[PDB]
Amino acid sequence: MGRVRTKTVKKAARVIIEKYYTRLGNDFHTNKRVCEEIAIIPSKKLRNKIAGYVTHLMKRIQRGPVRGISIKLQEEERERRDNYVPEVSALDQEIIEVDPDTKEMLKLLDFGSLSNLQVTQPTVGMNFK
Amino acid sequence: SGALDVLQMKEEDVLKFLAAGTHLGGTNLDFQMEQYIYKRKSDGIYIINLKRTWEKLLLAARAIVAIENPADVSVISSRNTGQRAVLKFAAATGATPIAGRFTPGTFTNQIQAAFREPRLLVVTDPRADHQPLTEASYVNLPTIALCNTDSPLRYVDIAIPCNNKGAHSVGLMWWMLAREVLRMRGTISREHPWEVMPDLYFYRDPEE
Amino acid sequence: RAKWRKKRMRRLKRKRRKMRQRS
Amino acid sequence: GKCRGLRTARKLRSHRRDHKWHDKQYKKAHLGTALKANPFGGASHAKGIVLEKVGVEAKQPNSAIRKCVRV
Amino acid sequence: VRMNVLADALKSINNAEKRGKRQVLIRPCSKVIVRFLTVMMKHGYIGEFEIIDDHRAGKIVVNLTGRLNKCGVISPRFDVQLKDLEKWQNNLLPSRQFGFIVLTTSAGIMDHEEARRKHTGGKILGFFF
Amino acid sequence: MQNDAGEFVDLYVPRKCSASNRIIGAKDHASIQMNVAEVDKVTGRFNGQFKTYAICGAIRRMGESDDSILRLAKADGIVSKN
Amino acid sequence: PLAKDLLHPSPEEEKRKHKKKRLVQSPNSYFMDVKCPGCYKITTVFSHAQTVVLCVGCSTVLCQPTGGKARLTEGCSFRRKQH
Amino acid sequence: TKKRRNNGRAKKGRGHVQPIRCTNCARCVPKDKAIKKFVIRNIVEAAAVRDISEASVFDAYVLPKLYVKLHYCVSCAIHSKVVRNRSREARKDRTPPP
Amino acid sequence: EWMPVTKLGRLVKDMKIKSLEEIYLFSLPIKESEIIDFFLGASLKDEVLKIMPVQKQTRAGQRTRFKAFVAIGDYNGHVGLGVKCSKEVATAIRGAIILAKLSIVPVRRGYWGNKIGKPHTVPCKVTGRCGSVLVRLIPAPRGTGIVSAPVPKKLLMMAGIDDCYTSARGCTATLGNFAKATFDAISKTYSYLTPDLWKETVFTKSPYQEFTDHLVKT
RNA sequence: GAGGUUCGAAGACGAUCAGAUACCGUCGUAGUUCCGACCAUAAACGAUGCCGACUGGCGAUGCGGCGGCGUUAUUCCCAUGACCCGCCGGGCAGCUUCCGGGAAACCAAAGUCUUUGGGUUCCGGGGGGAGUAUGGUUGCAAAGCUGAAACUUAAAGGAAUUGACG
Ligand SMILES: [Mg+2]
Ligand SMILES: [Mg+2]
Ligand SMILES: [Mg+2]
Ligand SMILES: [Mg+2]
Ligand SMILES: [Mg+2]
Ligand SMILES: [Mg+2]
Ligand SMILES: [Mg+2]
Ligand SMILES: [Mg+2]
Repeated sequence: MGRVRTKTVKKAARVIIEKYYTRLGNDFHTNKRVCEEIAIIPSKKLRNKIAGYVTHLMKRIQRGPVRGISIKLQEEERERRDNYVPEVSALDQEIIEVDPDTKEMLKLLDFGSLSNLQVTQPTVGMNFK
Repeated sequence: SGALDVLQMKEEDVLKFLAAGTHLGGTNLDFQMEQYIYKRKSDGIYIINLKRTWEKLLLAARAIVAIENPADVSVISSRNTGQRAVLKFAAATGATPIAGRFTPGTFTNQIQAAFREPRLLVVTDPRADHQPLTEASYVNLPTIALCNTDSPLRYVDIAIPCNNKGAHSVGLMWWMLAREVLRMRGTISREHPWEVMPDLYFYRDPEE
Repeated sequence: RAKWRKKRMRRLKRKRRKMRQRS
Repeated sequence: GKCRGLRTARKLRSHRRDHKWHDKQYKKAHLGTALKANPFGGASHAKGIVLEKVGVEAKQPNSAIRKCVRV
Repeated sequence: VRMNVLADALKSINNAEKRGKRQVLIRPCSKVIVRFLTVMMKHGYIGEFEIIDDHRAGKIVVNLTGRLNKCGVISPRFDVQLKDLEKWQNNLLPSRQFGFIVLTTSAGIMDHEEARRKHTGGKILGFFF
Repeated sequence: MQNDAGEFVDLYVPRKCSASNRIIGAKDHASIQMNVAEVDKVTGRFNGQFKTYAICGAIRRMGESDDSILRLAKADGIVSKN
Repeated sequence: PLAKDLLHPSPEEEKRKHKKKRLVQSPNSYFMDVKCPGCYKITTVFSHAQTVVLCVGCSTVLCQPTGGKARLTEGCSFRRKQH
Repeated sequence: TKKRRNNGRAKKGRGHVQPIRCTNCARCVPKDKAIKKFVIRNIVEAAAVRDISEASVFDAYVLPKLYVKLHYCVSCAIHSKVVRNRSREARKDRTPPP
Repeated sequence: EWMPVTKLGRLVKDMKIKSLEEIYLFSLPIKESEIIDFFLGASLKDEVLKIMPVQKQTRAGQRTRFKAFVAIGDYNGHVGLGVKCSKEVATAIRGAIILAKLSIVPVRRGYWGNKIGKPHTVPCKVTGRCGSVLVRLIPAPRGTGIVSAPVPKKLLMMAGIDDCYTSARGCTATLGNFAKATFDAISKTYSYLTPDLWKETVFTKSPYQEFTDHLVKT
């Protein structure tokens, strides 16, 4: 009403956190004068006003990670998730669910593979105008 | 590409294609793709000819390989199913990736952070990531695509006919391209299979 | 309007028929 | 469209004939009126007697008196 | 209705080569068609055409190449008196350096160059260039 | 463009689409020229040379290009008999 | 698109073309050499019949005519294959 | 400047087609033209539903519905906010979206 | 001094590409006016066509902003047209030259009929047309000079057409698309598909492809 | 000539308004209703002449045909018939696109046009004066059809742009 934040704050705030995630915390008056160290914020109002999102983005972070955000742990976290994999993603054990026509495609190929083929039901088609 | 002998279709390969369902097309059919289909079943699902599907796949290989400097091949995905994929062929070949937003004239603009005058696109869906194709009209950009049956072929050098719908299938193609592009020239025997699995290539939904 | 001047003249000419026909 | 045929030299001539009584610049020249109407009977100049001197008031945007002669 | 069977055909073989069509068939066929297409064959303006013999009229199937910019037809066959042949080939062809007014004289159907070597006039048909 | 003295005038000879034989613009920016590699014949491996291969804008914006790539490629022995 | 070998059109894609539109105009009709149960006699019925085809014998009636092909009566065979 | 390709009208393939006088201004309009709401309003409404369901001699009871085919001339359609007045791109989008 | 950001830019300043015919050949977008400044140093004399003041209307008076057209050419093959609108005349002009410079093309010139000497006119009768207006360029035997209105004469004289009779109509007053129609006239000389061409292209590498070693710079 | 259901020019009052011989009200004649003659015009409008050729998609639907893969039913099947899935001809239509058009709006056609002519019909040549005067003709008449000039006149107009006022 009185206070929604300006983009000098929203941008600087988000950019401190991108660069000092470890330095900050979920208090005000601590990270309040962290900002005095790591930046040259001229006015006390702004200096103080900036630790605004510095908190409102930690309260967000613990609950969840931002869809677009700057972070070191998250990037590190993402790499770990990517490495994990099934030994074969597409192996699908033995026996694929294959249409008779699909079997026909193989025959033109002339390849021979294991597989039972089932076709069933009326040709209903898709959708109900 | 038309693998007259050695770089033929094989059997271990085919089972992947069936397993992921890369041949199971969409219900509908953009005519440019009636070269690359054999039947529709009942229900109304079209069936891609894994033979043509591959020939084409090599055709893109021949063309990427052609590129002397491998890091001037843009590799796009805007839909998420490729997001992971593209990064991973890009890392395998040493090509250059764009996942998420095809950002404003990275092809046009001598001022934006990103421009790039890449010498070949590769794209997951022409349907979705359909700027870069169109910006590829203003630079002399050939263009590989991972088309479906339902996909327009405005501005494509070459269409690889696939599913490009279920993440599972997408990855495979981003594999096989990656695979062939390193088999051709690079650093694989032909005789032996990879260190690299598919599992690396086709995205994960929020799972753990 | 158009309709109400085509209807002006088709009243006015009818007065010149009447005026003329006297002589 | 146009008639275009090969024994159509008349339908053409006679077409391009009447579709000149819809030209303006010829219906001055070839009709009659002009010679009949212009005091200058088709003649470049003409002589006449000054019967009085009359000032004419110019058309609104330019105010002034023009100083002419009734001939 | 079908008045002039050239205009018919030539529209449809200009009007493919714009689209870059590889080859086209021409529905009505005729002698005059063949005889004027074989002229186009010599200066390169098309490739080999292969006339079907539906028992009635004829169909043709024209191998096109890229090379034909336009072919058209002068519809009434005016009688060209050899002195006019220039005045025509001025205002009906893009230059004096190529372009062919096919016409039909005493000694067969042929381009304007060949009527000039034999020194004959006759009736204009069309032009390709 | 020769003249009397076989003299090749004209400051360049343009490229020319492979698919339509239609001359490709000075400022036709939706042009292509796809380079496609061949192999050794036996193992695999791009070693050797090159199937260069051009296409105009119009054919691209029509939607064809890939129809018209294949047909050329399989004439040139790269692709074969699907 | 840009390459349809019109002169050598595959057999399927003439049968999905209106009779006169084909590469060569041929019909889409036929005669059938018809049995019927009583008599052994075979009549030479033309599919697209127009009239009612009566038996060379007498009593039975072979083909009610309809819009397109003729309606064969109840239990009687036919033979395309020729020409 | 043909505004609506269609002409706000929905004729095509005909000629004079039944006119119908509106349910408000009493103003005459074609059948293909004209906005055509069809209200299935409950009789009792939202409030009284439970007054009447108490006082009912009968048990449960579904209650009926009025099936009115409203049927406005465009004047009253716009004045009384049935349709509105859209952008050039929007004029086309003929779907009916709740 | 340069800082060529475009690769095509980089290749130009290190005596890498020899003649812009090597660019046009592959249909590459020039996007740095200085390129054409390498490659046609001197020559390339630049004539303003018109300074027409457009002006858009607003709550308080009218925004008035100028539109400069400039023609560019070297009386020898290459010509261009640049149209830049700006708040000020000198900005417009200066920054229209920058576009004209960019959008220069080569004009193919041919021959009256007798095939002798050097090329004095247009090969075919090309046409070019910009919104109503249209201009036809007819071939021309030597000595005839240019036979047109002022404006197409000032673009054709620049192209190094020596002779041409034209035929133009529409709203020829509207200078912009007097000049822009007869831009696309002289663009479409090199798009004219004649027997003289007609030989399958030998084909050549590409600047990006030959010199791909120097772009990944050493 | 028959008839008078409503509505309803004209027409009568009540209001509204500075006024309303208007709208908004209340009456109600001709007519709207029928049968018999005339009249011969619309924004009679897709503001797109008719025939004929050619050039892209993609969906739908009316009719007919053809083919198939369905089943609800319908019976032992059938024939059907009703749905489904295709193809084919010709119908009414839709969307979509840098064909190509198009001043523009837009247009599978307004596409094939300085790369000018498939056949043919009509018809416009700045705006008014004027669809007037006059002449002829048809009509019982309203009017219909044919249809000028002197004079005056510099723009009138069309498509899209910002404005700005509803
Ligand atoms: Mg008296
Ligand atoms: Mg009507
Ligand atoms: Mg009466
Ligand atoms: Mg009243
Ligand atoms: Mg009328
Ligand atoms: Mg028109
Ligand atoms: Mg014309
Ligand atoms: Mg006039």
